[PDB]
Amino acid sequence: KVTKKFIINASQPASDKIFDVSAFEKFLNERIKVDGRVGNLGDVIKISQIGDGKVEIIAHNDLSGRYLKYLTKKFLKKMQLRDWLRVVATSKGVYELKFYNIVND
Amino acid sequence: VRWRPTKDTFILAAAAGEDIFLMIPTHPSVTPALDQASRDILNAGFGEPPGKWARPGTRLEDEGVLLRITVRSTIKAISWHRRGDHFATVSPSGQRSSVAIHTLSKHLTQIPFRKLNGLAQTASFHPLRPLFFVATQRSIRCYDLQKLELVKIVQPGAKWISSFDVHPGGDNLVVGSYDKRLLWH
Amino acid sequence: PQEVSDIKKFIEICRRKDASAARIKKNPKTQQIKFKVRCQRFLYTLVLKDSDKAEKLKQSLPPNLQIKDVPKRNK
Amino acid sequence: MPQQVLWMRRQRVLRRLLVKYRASGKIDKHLYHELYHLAKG
Amino acid sequence: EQHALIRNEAKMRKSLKNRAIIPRKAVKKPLSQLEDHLDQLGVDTEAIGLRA
RNA sequence: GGAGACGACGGCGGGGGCCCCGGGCAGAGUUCUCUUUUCUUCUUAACGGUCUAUCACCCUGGAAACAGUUUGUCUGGAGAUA
Repeated sequence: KVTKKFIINASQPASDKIFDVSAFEKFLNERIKVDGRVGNLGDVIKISQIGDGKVEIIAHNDLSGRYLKYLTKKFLKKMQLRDWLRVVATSKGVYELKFYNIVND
Repeated sequence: VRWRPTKDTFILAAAAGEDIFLMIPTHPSVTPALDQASRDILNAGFGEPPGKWARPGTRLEDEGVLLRITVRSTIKAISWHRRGDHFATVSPSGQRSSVAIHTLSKHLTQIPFRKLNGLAQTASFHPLRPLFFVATQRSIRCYDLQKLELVKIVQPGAKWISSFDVHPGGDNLVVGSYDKRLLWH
Repeated sequence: PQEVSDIKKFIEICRRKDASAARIKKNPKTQQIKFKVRCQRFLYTLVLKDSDKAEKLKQSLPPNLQIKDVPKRNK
Repeated sequence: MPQQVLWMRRQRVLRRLLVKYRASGKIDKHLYHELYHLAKG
Repeated sequence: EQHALIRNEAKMRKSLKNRAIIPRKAVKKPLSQLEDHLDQLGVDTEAIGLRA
C-alpha cells in the first residue's frame, strides 16, 4: 500500500518547444511494463501532466526511477535530442531535462 | 522477606531454603475486594527447567501461602521490580544459574546472564530506567535489561561485598563490606 | 582512543592540567552528539545522543578550553 | 558432486537425526548404537 | 534513407573493439552545432535566445 | 623450569578476505527495432575497551543389554556416557 512518486521536469526544453510533453506521455503509456509486458498499465502506475512542462508518475509497484531515466533516454534518441539534452537528478525523485554545456564559437 | 511494591496487591515473598514462597498475609487490611485482586494477579499465569512453579501443600494452602518456586540451589536475596511483575533471586553457589529473574504473570523463570565474573551476592533493580545491578564479591556489574548487555562495572575496594542499595534518583550507590568499609559510589 | 560513557567523568578529564583540545561533533543523520577532549596520551570521546544534555554540558566545561564545533569539510 | 562430498553430507544428517531421536526419547541407547552402525554401512 | 544515414553515423562513432570513451557531459560542444541541428528539427533558434 | 625453539604430508572444521548472484541510490553506454537493459561508486588501518573456544583441566558418579563417536580413525575402571 506504499506509493512512490517521480517527477520528470522538462520545463526549459518545453519552453524552447523542442520537447513535446504530450508525445512523451504517449510514449510512457506504451513503453512502461508492469508484469513483464507492455500495455499492462492498470491502477498500479498512473501518468499525468502538470502544466509547467512536467510529468508526474505515481507507482504502487516496485518501479525504479532508473527505469524512468532509461525511458526518457530512449525518447531523446528517437527525437534526435540525445546529443544535446541531458537527464540529471536534482531532488529525491525529480529528473530535469537541461542542455549540455555550450561554448560560444 | 520482601513485599510487592504495588499498594493494590499486599503480597509477600519469603525465601526459605531453595524454594521461594509467595503468600497473602491475613492482616487487618485485607479487604475481600483486595484479596480477590491479590488472588487474580498471583494466579494469572497458570495458563531440567529452571524455576519449577507449583502449588504448595494442603497445609500451606490453608495457612495462606499460595505459590512456590523451587530453584537448583539455596538463595540469599530477593529483589522486586517497581511494576510488580518481575522479581529476581540471587543464589550463591548456583554457578551459571545464580541470578534468575521470574515473571509472575507468565510463571516463567529465566537466567538472563549466564557468564558472571565472580560469586553473586545480591542483585537489585534500578529505580527509574530499565536496567539491572548484580553484585559479586568484589564488583557490582550493571546490565541493561533491554539488550541483555553489560554497560558498566563498579569496583569498590571491598574484599567481600556484604550489601548494596541504590538511590531513588538512580545515580548513586552505597556499598557495605565485611571489611568494615562503607563506600559511596 | 577511549570512550567515556558518563558525563561527570568527561568534565573531570577536561579539568585535568593536560587537557589541550576540545571539539564537539554533530552527526545529524545518526542523531547523535560527540564531545571529544585531548589530554596528551589519549583522545576521550563522549557519545550523548541528546540535544538537551549537550547544551548543559557545553555550558559546564571550563572556559579556559576554547570549545569549537567541528566544521564540515576539514581543511 | 563427488561421491566423497555426498557420503559426507549424508552421514552428518543421518547422525544428526539419530542424536535428535535419542535426545527426544523416541529411541533407546541400544537401538541408537545399532542404527548408528547400520548408517555407517 | 534516414534510417541508413543514422545507422552510418552510428558506425562512425563505433569501433571494432570496445574503447574507453569521453562522456558527453565532459566534452564541450560548439555554439554553431546546436543552432544547426535544431534548425533541421524545425525549431525557432532565435526564440530560445540560444545565445544564452 | 618455561618461552625463544622448530620435520613432511593428508582429508575435515571454524574465521576473515577475493570471486559469483540479487535489490536500491547516482553517473555513463547501446537504442532502425529489441533489451524494467550493460558498465562503474557504495571503503574503514594501527591502537584500546568489551564479548566470543575446540582441545585441555576440575567436581559428582560408577559403565556389558557395552557405550560415546568421526568423512576416516578411535576412546573408556590408569574412570567413559551424562
